[PDB]
Amino acid sequence: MASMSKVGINGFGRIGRLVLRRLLEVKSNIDVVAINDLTSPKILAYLLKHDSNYGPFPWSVDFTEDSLIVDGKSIAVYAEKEAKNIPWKAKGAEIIVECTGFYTSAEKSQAHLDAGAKKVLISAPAGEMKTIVYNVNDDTLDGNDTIVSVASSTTNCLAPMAKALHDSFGIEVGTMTTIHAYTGTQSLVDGPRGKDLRASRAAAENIIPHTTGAAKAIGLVIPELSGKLKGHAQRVPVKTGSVTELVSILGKKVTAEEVNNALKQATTNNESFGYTDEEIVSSDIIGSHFGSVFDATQTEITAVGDLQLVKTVAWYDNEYGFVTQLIRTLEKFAKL
Amino acid sequence: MSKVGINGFGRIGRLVLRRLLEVKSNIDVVAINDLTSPKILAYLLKHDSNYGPFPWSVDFTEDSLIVDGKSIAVYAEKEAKNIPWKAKGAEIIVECTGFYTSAEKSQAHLDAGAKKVLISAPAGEMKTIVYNVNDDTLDGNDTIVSVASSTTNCLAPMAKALHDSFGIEVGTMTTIHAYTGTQSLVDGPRGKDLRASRAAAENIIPHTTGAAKAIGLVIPELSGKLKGHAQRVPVKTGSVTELVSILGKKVTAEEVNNALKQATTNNESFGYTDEEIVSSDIIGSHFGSVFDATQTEITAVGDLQLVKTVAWYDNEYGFVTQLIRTLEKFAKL
Amino acid sequence: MSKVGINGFGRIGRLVLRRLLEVKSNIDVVAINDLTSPKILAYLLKHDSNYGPFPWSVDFTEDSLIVDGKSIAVYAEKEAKNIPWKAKGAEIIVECTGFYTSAEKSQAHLDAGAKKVLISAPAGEMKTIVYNVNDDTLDGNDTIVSVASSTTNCLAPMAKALHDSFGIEVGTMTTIHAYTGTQSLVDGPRGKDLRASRAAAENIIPHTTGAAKAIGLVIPELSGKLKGHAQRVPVKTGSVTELVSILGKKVTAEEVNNALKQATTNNESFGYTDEEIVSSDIIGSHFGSVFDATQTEITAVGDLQLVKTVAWYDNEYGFVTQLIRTLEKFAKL
Amino acid sequence: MSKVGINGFGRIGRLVLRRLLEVKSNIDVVAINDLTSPKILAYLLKHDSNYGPFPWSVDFTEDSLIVDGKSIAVYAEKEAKNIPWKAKGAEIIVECTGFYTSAEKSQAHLDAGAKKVLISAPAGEMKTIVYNVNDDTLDGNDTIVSVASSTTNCLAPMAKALHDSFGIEVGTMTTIHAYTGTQSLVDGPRGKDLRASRAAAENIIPHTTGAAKAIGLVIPELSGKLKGHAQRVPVKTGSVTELVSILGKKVTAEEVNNALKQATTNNESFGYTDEEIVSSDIIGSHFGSVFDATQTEITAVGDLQLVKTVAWYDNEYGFVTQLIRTLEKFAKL
Ligand SMILES: NC(=O)c1ccc[n+]([C@@H]2O[C@H](COP(=O)([O-])OP(=O)(O)OC[C@H]3O[C@@H](n4cnc5c(N)ncnc54)[C@H](O)[C@@H]3O)[C@@H](O)[C@H]2O)c1
Ligand SMILES: NC(=O)c1ccc[n+]([C@@H]2O[C@H](COP(=O)([O-])OP(=O)(O)OC[C@H]3O[C@@H](n4cnc5c(N)ncnc54)[C@H](O)[C@@H]3O)[C@@H](O)[C@H]2O)c1
Ligand SMILES: NC(=O)c1ccc[n+]([C@@H]2O[C@H](COP(=O)([O-])OP(=O)(O)OC[C@H]3O[C@@H](n4cnc5c(N)ncnc54)[C@H](O)[C@@H]3O)[C@@H](O)[C@H]2O)c1
Ligand SMILES: NC(=O)c1ccc[n+]([C@@H]2O[C@H](COP(=O)([O-])OP(=O)(O)OC[C@H]3O[C@@H](n4cnc5c(N)ncnc54)[C@H](O)[C@@H]3O)[C@@H](O)[C@H]2O)c1
Ligand SMILES: O=C[C@H](O)COP(=O)(O)O
Ligand SMILES: O=C[C@H](O)COP(=O)(O)O
Repeated sequence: MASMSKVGINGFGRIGRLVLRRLLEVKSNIDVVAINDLTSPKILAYLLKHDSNYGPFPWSVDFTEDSLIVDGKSIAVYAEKEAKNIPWKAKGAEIIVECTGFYTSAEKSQAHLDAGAKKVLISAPAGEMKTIVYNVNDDTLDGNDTIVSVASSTTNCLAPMAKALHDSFGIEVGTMTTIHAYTGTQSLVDGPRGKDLRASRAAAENIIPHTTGAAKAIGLVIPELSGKLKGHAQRVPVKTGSVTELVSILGKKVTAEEVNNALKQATTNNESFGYTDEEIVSSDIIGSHFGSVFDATQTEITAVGDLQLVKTVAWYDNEYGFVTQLIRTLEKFAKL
Repeated sequence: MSKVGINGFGRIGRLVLRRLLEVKSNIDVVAINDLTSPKILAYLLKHDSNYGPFPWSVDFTEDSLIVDGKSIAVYAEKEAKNIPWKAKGAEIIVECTGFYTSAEKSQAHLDAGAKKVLISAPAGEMKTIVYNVNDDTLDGNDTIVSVASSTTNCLAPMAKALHDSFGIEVGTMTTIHAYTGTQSLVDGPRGKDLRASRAAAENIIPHTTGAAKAIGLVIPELSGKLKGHAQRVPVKTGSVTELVSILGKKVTAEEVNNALKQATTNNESFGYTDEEIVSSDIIGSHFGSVFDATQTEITAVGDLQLVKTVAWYDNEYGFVTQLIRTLEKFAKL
Repeated sequence: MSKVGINGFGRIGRLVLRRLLEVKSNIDVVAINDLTSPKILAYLLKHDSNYGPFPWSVDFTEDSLIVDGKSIAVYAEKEAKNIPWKAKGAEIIVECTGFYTSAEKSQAHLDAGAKKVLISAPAGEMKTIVYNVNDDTLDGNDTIVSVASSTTNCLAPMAKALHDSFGIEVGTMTTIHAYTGTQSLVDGPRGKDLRASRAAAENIIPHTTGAAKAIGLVIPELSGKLKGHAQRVPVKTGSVTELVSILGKKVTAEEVNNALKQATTNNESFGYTDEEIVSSDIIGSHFGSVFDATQTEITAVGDLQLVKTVAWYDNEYGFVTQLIRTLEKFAKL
Repeated sequence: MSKVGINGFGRIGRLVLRRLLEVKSNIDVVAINDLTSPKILAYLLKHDSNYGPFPWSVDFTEDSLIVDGKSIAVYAEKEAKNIPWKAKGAEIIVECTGFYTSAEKSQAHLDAGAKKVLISAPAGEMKTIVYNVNDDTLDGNDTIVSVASSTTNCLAPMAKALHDSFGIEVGTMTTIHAYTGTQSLVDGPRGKDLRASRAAAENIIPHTTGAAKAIGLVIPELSGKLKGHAQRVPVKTGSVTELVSILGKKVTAEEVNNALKQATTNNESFGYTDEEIVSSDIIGSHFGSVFDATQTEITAVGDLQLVKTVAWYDNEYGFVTQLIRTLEKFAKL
């Protein structure tokens, strides 16, 4: 009848918790049987139940000394720093959803397979492996894949828009800036944050320039654009909800309307990628069930003779919206 | 001339006084006009959420402020024609209310006893000055002038240099900009601008600006060659402008930055930094604009080249420092 | 009965409609009056910075909103006496503008052909209702009624519960309160209240509230026995109230917590928690007040005892749940 | 003993150095220990989100900072017992990591060859010091001492004045407190304080503090007579403490305020205001506490009387000014 794959989550963080929320929301056939993090079940249960961005959890949440009990289903809880020591076989976890931020390579995520898992989907960029943005390149997946990435939230915002432009007009070259909600990689107060000096600064009190590979590594998702895009971010003080701008030279001359029509078609019957003509703002994207929502109000054609710059803008809930992509990619990946 | 009125003792109006005092200008602020009591303008001048305690004594009477022992009269006239500028002999008006941003509207100050007007904002087709870019275009004959937006003072110095070094054939800007008094505290009507109605401290808010569209008033060769907009975000002040240009020659990142370093050298209006700074590091800047070499980006594919150049600006104090520079000169011609 | 008009389609006005459709009220909102166009009101209704998108369809015409298929008139009359309520037979007016907070002012809606008025704010010495504290004082002869402030709906059930069980001999209240529309986005005049002139999202701002001073309107036996104020702080919504009381009885923490839990049992207005919640956990509460057992504190030396009790409340939606409970009762009398 | 080491070059550690140079102290900071490179510490000192550019020059080598042209050694030892303090002769350690908050734990600094420790936080039953309250208790043979929290530095001088003038029979404190490094940028594990795991800049978060409970260490006669806790809120620094006391005498507001004014006179640690300030007006304060006459409140029902007294504090820089006063005395015993 139905494919009932068994899933473990490594890192029950902002993304790891929303992975469970979303799986339950869509009545997915996957069963989350295990969770690994660095803390007790009490603390994970508190964090699951009460959420500063998405509000109370829509299901019952309890804990024992070794487990979460979520809508009456037990989920084992482990606390292993090192993934080779995670006992994934004890509850039969075959596809690990890897969200700790510390295993973003084939060699590192390998430890999940040494531990007895069968596959791993990485919730972040992970070098030169298969990297999937759903409804842009998920067809490249097949039965032989064992470690896969879904890139960043910014790649999931960028890829759909860039794909549509490429397919319709060509992109000669382009540059991206995402005005991006602050995340857990930043700092609450001015203090050391590894090697990235700017990341050390109080994230709710500054505009902080910040580097991102969403553009530079786009060719993993859209091969014909390898080397053609660059970009960065500015981290700003909103808790989630992000916007991505892109300034392109296209392969032909365009009008605003024409760009917008082409994107509209591309969003039609597309559960991953949305369209809006409304004068929305970042908080309106919070809880979005898209990876990306193209905003036709922000389209801008600048032109002098045959020279033409095209600016296109796309919103994304870098938290929940990404996660809806991650889950779509996970449902497909899990049944191969 | 050295007798000045401030109309609109707001964020910008109060800082104007602070900067004049700070640089010991031989300009005298003799009179102020807002919509409220001297007691409230005193509290506001004395206590600033962004820049701290006023660095001088502030006291009030029923009809005036006492600021470093100097009397400044305070009027509450909604309409500019009703302001008794003549009373204390106010010659040049610094227009910081937002309601008199045209030649015809700011004319009301002239009709009321003033000679010149300097508008703290874009003001249509009018002489519009970024200091150390086109301040040489001002003469004795000028009565009413503008110093554009803070965004224009960030963008213009950067644009001048790029144009002079390499030429800009076309370009589009985005300013990631601190929230201002034109936005809302809570979701609620704010004229026809739908986005401006949204809670400014809890949102990234796209917002129009003509800093790029009206750049031709400041840099005539760039007329019609630029476009842009803003993203208002939740910082109280401190902003940053990104320009993506197609230039007139091939360039390297080192090449772009050296030309900027050059243009910023002995330039009290336009600074340079190669440090990994952030918006709060720009608060209290004495520049109109600070080009940031660390964010320079060349995207090249063949013939085709895109060039991202980024400058910081304190949209409040920094802009003001440009406004005084422009004012001091305007008062002498 | 049945048919309702809203004056002031703001934070509270909009949420009134949302709570009404959420609970599938027989009450029918037939007209809305504000100062702006249907387009803007539609935009604001569709898109909410604190509760997300509106759960129903929202469209408009030049003179109306169309919400979940149902047409609702929009009027733009600044003086209540001119609102044409008789056109759609608006009987009960929900007064959420903040400009008609007295019997004298709100009776204008009656002059405009409404039958009753429910004011969403304190409004002097008139009937004043916190649901499930004193809604039993309502009768068929009440024509103008207040539901006080959000802060009042927070404090009252906490204080009733204390008064009944142990007695409050004297007390003082402090609410750490989300910022509102009455405060300032940037430093600038906000009437005569100096502190409210300061930037709401960048400051802790002391603020007066009448919630405790006027508590005798809801709990007569406490009249004149409480005082209090607010420290307005940078959260968009969600608030918390501390009451420090001298009781008429020696108590333990557990004893105080049992009495509160009993008072919250089967109480749709008044909730209980012993979880380590924070303000955003209350956003979207269906209660006027939620007592927090975790923060209860008994300080004693001999027979001198201080008791601190604390209650959360979503001063936007939580309060509105109370305003709608009051409204549906008002209309069946 | 003019030679000093800093452990924890964080928010407090770095401001400790800012302040010593601000007051031209003859204390000599010779070594710093933390967990990171001199590059990163130099950046953090140069550029500060709350207080802006360091007023003196800042460079670095692969094992040192160079501050105002003067060399400071930089170690990276996570266990204080391994810090080579004898290399450059650091005889007094200013312990600002938060991991050494007891005599047991800070004894390590003495094992590592230093002679005294001054802990920038509460640290159990040890000599704990609020400057201009109990710095008379410091003694030649004290080797490990505390300056408690900044909240203790806000509370204690207010309670001292009240105790001295009227007696405090019993009292309870609530501080409305800026967020700090012990909280979280996003929702996630934060040891075993559940509330501490919550986004600090998007929530009002209750949080325990022993300021009141451990006041007996600073004012022996108030031992056991106070309790309290904090509400952590989204402002970056700048905090306020409320205290509700039952006093030993019957009093008016003018009387309380006048007592407080007398205690603040010529007191470099304890300030006074009747101005209508807000939190950002305390950022940069050179007091440990500034008492605010405007929020004084007497609640009375015959015999019974509650007194609410409120004091501001810059939990970072203000506190630091007290830490430095105490350090300067300590080095001369
Ligand atoms: N905006 C976003 O938040 C966002 C969007 C897209 C992708 N991502 C990616 O997803 C991953 C997680 O992001 P996040 O914001 O949820 O981080 P987070 O800190 O919110 O969550 C990380 C979790 O992992 C745990 N952890 C840390 N090291 C661990 C280890 N060795 N083993 C097990 N658990 C460990 C932490 O306790 C925490 O609960 C990152 O790779 C990030 O780039 C984040
Ligand atoms: N804040 C910035 O970033 C910034 C930067 C550059 C330029 N400006 C420009 O300067 C002007 C003022 O900006 P702001 O941010 O200080 O605005 P603001 O809202 O802080 O201040 C406006 C002031 O003018 C007063 N006012 C309003 N109507 C008036 C009238 N009819 N007569 C007298 N006074 C009146 C208000 O009471 C207030 O004190 C605007 O045109 C704006 O575009 C602002
Ligand atoms: N936000 C809260 O926490 C809260 C909680 C409880 C009660 N209240 C009370 O509810 C009332 C409104 O609060 P709010 O936060 O919704 O205010 P708000 O400013 O969000 O909305 C007021 C609305 O009324 C409109 N308005 C102003 N003058 C008007 C007039 N003459 N005619 C018609 N409409 C007019 C405004 O345009 C706006 O849409 C106030 O009395 C307030 O005390 C507010
Ligand atoms: N910020 C305030 O409001 C405030 C006020 C008064 C007292 N304090 C106290 O002072 C101390 C520090 O507070 P803060 O806000 O500066 O914290 P912080 O996190 O900003 O500073 C801590 C510093 O210590 C370093 N550190 C951590 N572990 C270490 C170790 N094992 N060895 C050496 N260095 C280490 C960190 O890298 C960081 O630079 C705490 O005890 C705190 O209670 C803080
Ligand atoms: O305590 C007062 C109310 O809850 C909110 O008041 P306001 O919205 O009128 O400022
Ligand atoms: O009140 C200030 C305290 O001393 C600081 O507590 P903290 O350890 O959370 O910074």
